[PDB]
Amino acid sequence: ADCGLRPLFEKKSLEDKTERELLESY
Amino acid sequence: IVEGSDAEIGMSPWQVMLFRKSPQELLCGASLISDRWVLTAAHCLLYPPWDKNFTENDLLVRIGKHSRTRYERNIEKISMLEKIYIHPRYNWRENLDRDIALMKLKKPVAFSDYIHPVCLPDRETAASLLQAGYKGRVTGWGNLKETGQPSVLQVVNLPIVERPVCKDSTRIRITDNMFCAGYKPDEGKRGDACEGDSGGPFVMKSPFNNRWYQMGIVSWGEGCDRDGKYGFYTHVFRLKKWIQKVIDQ
DNA sequence: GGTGGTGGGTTGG
Ligand SMILES: *C[C@@](*)(O)[C@H](CCCNC(N)=[NH2+])NC(=O)[C@@H]1CCCN1C(=O)[C@H](N)Cc1ccccc1
Ligand SMILES: [K+]
Ligand code: NA
Repeated sequence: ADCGLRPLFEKKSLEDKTERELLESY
Repeated sequence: IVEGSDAEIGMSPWQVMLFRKSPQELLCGASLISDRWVLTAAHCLLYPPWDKNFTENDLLVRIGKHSRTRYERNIEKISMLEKIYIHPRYNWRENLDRDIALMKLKKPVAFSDYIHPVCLPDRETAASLLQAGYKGRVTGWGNLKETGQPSVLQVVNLPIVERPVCKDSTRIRITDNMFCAGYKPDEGKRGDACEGDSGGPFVMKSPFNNRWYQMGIVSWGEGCDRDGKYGFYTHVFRLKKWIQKVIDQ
């Protein structure tokens, strides 16, 4: 319903240090 | 977490800590999957070779933590355990096959920015993301190195290794209810889960929907962050049948 | 301290 969306990353519309790193692997 | 870094606040809000009541001590990690449900590893409450038969009122659950110990006032929610569902065919004897367990809390938890659940992979996302060479996050307060006690939640990103490599990377029996992930010796990059991270989630952020998905559960390994050695996790989706069964209880 | 070592933090006195 609202899972997997961090209310201070995905929800505050923000990247962490290395979600970029994760993305680039796909 | 071995060869990792400190966490950013609420980058794993679904990160759950299994605490023991007396003596007050950490056991391992878990994952917030629902509002009243938490998912961990079975060896973390039931491993007879280590004389472990933990009951409901033997354990606490600490959600939305960051500092490993000090009670974060007005931030962490401490919950009680109502029911513990461990997989019946959990092969604890040989190779921690079906190393998985679920936890019904006394009653549900209110979410903050520090408390928020992770998604479970569907039929599609599982096949889509769980290709070897793809990266996934692992969290926990586990050992910094095998003997390693971090004051803050530790984070690592690791690629999935293909079934062949894992199969013979060890003399231990490998199944599809299990997947190995970590770094080849050559890769120059290091990383692995260590003892204490158990039950912690192998999460993958989906590119379609920016939602996070728990793909794995820190299960076992041989040592920590060793060359030719990869962290083994419980294959989540290949158990999503039993997972669904006991939530529809 | 309660729960660290500094005021708030990420959360009160
Ligand atoms: C309980 C968890 O903290 C821990 C996970 C270790 C993950 N770290 C690595 N190395 N990737 N689990 C264990 O320590 C498990 C439970 C029982 C023993 N064990 C091991 O990893 C042994 N070292 C090997 C093993 C023994 C029996 C069955 C499977 C593996
Ligand atoms: K204080
Ligand atoms: Na490794």
